[PDB]
Amino acid sequence: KVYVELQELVMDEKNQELRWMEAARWVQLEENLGENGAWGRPHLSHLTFWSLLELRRVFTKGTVLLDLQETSLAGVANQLLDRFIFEDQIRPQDREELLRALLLKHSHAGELEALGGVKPAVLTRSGDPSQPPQHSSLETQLFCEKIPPDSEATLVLVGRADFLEQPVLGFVRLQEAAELEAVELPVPIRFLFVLLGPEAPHIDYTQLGRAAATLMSERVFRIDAYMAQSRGELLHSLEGFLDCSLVLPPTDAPSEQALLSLVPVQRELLRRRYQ
Amino acid sequence: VYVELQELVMDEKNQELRWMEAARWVQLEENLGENGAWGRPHLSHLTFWSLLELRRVFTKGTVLLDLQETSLAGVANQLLDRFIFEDQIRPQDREELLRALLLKHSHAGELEALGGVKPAVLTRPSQPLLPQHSSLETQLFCEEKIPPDSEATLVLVGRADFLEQPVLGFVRLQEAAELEAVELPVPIRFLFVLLGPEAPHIDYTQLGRAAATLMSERVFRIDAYMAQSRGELLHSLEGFLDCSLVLPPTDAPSEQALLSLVPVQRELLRRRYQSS
Repeated sequence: KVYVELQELVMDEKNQELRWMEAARWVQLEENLGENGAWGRPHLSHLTFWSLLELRRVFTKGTVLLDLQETSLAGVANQLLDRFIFEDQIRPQDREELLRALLLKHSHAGELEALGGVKPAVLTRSGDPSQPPQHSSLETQLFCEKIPPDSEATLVLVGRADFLEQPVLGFVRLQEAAELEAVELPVPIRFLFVLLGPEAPHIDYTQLGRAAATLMSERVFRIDAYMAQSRGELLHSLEGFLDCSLVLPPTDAPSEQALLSLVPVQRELLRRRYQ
Repeated sequence: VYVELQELVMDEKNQELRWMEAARWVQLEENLGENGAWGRPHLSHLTFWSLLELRRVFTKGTVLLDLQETSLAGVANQLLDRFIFEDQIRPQDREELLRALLLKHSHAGELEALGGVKPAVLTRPSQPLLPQHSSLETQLFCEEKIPPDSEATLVLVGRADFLEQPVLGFVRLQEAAELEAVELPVPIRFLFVLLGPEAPHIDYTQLGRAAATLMSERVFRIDAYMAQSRGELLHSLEGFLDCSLVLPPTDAPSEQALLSLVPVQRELLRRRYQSS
């Protein structure tokens, strides 16, 4: 009952340009964008164990900007990068190339079949492509091959950069919701998630993005994200989300049975609601 | 195979600390009801925190492979010595931990001959100062024959407030051996020992359940027979985690929604079967 959009830092095949490309979206359910521009089928958001483990880790020393007075992505990006520098998340020498990347064009599904299309990219110099973990995403293989007014949006940006010493998370709640060039839907953006980092074990940045987006699509954390006045309160809410997360280990069982075994366990997990 | 989870508890009649059966695995999980019947068999679901903590303690776990012992007393002495060797516990902690590991091991049949059993902590007994209880599995599911071998895994979980950190001990015996801990005439091959103090996000019962569920999973069991280092056990655990599905809290639980996850569950299981 809100809108979340995940975009990934990529290179197209026609022009070899770096750009942000829509990869998945959330309203009631999750939809994933197929290789050639078509939306896969809606599905419940399942998460990998590693993505929640890493999300919690980067959130713990996350850079948070609450009630930020900006109305442009450029304004937000300048503020976020300054706060990243202030908290020793990135080095001042990294600022100009990250700013460049954050101000790259944001493309969408409609533009994908008019591109080559899109391939995974990594930042190295300024700002040229590299791609040095799972060539086709699980959601893409399996699912490819409702929004009223206000109705505010969450934009999740995920990008790889090898010159960064560590993966960083920026979380932004804008003072006033604002339409940005980044999102095509005329839906004002309230939240921004920025996840940047180098290649590392058990860090799939697409899945890290899916976890952040799924988190913002869940009603109780989203509410807490509106009320939060510190990083500490965001983390406490993330811990409640995890408190009420259920893990299904690999089990040799009838698939529809196994998944339906999760209902009375889950139903008991959710009260007094999550937390 | 057979996996049995036992918890360190105190009874109400004699007030002695003892090990009490809490759950068992024969491909599926059964949990021991308040007194003193087994609940219905069910697929093992796990809490996120229990796996996060299991991985953490396994990563620096104390491992004894092809351990030439055939008694619980023998294993416990070797394990505690190796716990100390790896700075997991302090030598001053050794004697009360040894005392506890050799306490009586009770089973389903004797539980109603006690007053009632509550979780206990080793000191120097006290009750958990942090807010835990009462297990989800007992509430939901509480309201045994395999030949030839069929070797058993015994999982022991205990709280001790003087330990500075939670520890995991993993033991594979050289030769399968009938002991004293487990009631079923089934030879024990593997031992899991999980000991530690109270900590946020550590439910030791759930940690025990995660260890047992992992031992009930066929690919890890194979890797556990072949492993020649901790590293090989960990590689199997990471694969187990790679193929785990996490179901987050949803405001609108829908069974139609869960069935969208069917090819995910199956594909995750497919990936697990392709690994070594």
